[PDB]
Amino acid sequence: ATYAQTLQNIPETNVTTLDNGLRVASEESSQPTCTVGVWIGAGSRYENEKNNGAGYFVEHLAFKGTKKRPCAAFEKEVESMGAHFNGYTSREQTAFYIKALSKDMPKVVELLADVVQNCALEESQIEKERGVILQELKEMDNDMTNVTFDYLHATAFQGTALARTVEGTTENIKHLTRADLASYIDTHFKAPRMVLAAAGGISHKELVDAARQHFSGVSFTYKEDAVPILPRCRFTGSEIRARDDALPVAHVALAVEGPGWADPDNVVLHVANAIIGRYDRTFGGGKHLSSRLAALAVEHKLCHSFQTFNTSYSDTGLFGFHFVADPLSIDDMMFCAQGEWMRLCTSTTESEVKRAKNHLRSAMVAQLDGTTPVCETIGSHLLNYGRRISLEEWDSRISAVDARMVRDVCSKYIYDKCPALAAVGPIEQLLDYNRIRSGMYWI
Amino acid sequence: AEPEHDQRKRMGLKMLLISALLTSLLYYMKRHKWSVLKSRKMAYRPPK
Ligand SMILES: CCCCCCCCO[C@@H]1O[C@H](CO)[C@@H](O)[C@H](O)[C@H]1O
Ligand SMILES: CCCCCCCCO[C@@H]1O[C@H](CO)[C@@H](O)[C@H](O)[C@H]1O
Repeated sequence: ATYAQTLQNIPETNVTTLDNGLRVASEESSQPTCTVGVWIGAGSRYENEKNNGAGYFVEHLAFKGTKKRPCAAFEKEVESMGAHFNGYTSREQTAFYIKALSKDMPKVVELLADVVQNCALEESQIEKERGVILQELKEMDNDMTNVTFDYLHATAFQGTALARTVEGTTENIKHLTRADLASYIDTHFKAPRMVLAAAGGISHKELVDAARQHFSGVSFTYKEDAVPILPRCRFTGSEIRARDDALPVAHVALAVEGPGWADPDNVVLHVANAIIGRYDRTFGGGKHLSSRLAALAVEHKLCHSFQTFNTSYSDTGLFGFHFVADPLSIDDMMFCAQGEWMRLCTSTTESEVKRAKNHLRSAMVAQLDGTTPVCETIGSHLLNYGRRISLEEWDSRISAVDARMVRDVCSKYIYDKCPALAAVGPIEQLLDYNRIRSGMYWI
Repeated sequence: AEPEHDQRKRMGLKMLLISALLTSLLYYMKRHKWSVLKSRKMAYRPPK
């Protein structure tokens, strides 16, 4: 059994569309346990100034009970069957999924449908969650990494929809109405914009059957079955500096505009990010790590950690890096980090990509380690590519990448571009934008 | 008294032109780089 053969012998992903426009996909295995859920193409980006934080507010009630079954009843039923009910809401994507015994795939599907369609939106529960959410905002306000990424979007996409955070504003949370949440749900949780995904030991035909039975409510007009294209979010080379010398370490995030899901270049960017990789003070590897930046970080004690990223979206994305450092080592870190980015565009090696490619393969294989992670892939894939992409296709694409390709693609999105910068904490040593902007050319 | 009279004036002509041009270009460059600070905004958000 060779890597290739194992990739080809992986069960295919089945997809079937209902008349209402919903899509049902699943990957079959021989596991007594499974995961199934509905991936909705909704999120903060779809909200506006008045209902920002609604999709999040909803994410809080999506588990507090439906019309057919109030809170206690809803919970008991799920708990008593050993099933796990989780989910999340992001900027362009939302999800509600359940982990359970394949033996219950059908009852689950019924439960899912009931959650996405008949949420009780208990008037009293709403005021109760209003206070919970407000506490979660204070908890997250201490999460530098997330404060930093929020700020990164706040400036990189200033003036637009991606600038908003997923959780929403304090004013919105304090005044969102039972009607607003309701409106949100009806406006966005719609068949053509949803995907019923499942993985494990399940019959695609049994899945699609229960699907037909519970995901009904078809649409009449044309405006109800058309998936709205969102208005473009303008990228802006800029920076937001939130200084507080009272914080122990500083977080910095720099990024250029990314291509967006459908673009093939993304395979190259991910290889590129693989070369620079990531690091943190507990990587036993130490000073021998392959990632040059990681090596320098260790030798010069440049940071506590650093990480690259290539966040995608429908029509845009953020390609960059983030690091945490002591107030006195920020400048050298940023220096080396930008240095490496220059190296990418200019002097990438075949060896470098050979390694990065292997690293990338095992990384994609890791994101399919369990029923939930695989289910997440399916949901996301159909929702972003409108079709599942096998590990064999990815590997096909990854294999085509070479040093020259990395250089051209990287030169394309990085070289001499105006980045977006977010710095939080004791950031006095971080030099100005103009200085950083110069680190964008020559290497 | 000043045999270089004529040449001096021809140079003065070029000096004026090059100077007009160069001063303008450098004025732009200075403004360009400084635009970062010139339009920069800030706020004071103390805690709770
Ligand atoms: C004042 C008497 C001027 C007589 C010379 C007329 C030429 C002026 O013209 C200038 O003369 C300089 C020196 O000769 C040259 O080096 C310059 O190239 C020439 O443009
Ligand atoms: C801001 C500084 C600008 C200096 C530019 C002045 C360049 C003038 O150049 C001079 O012009 C004379 C006139 O014919 C010639 O005779 C000289 O050989 C030549 O060097």
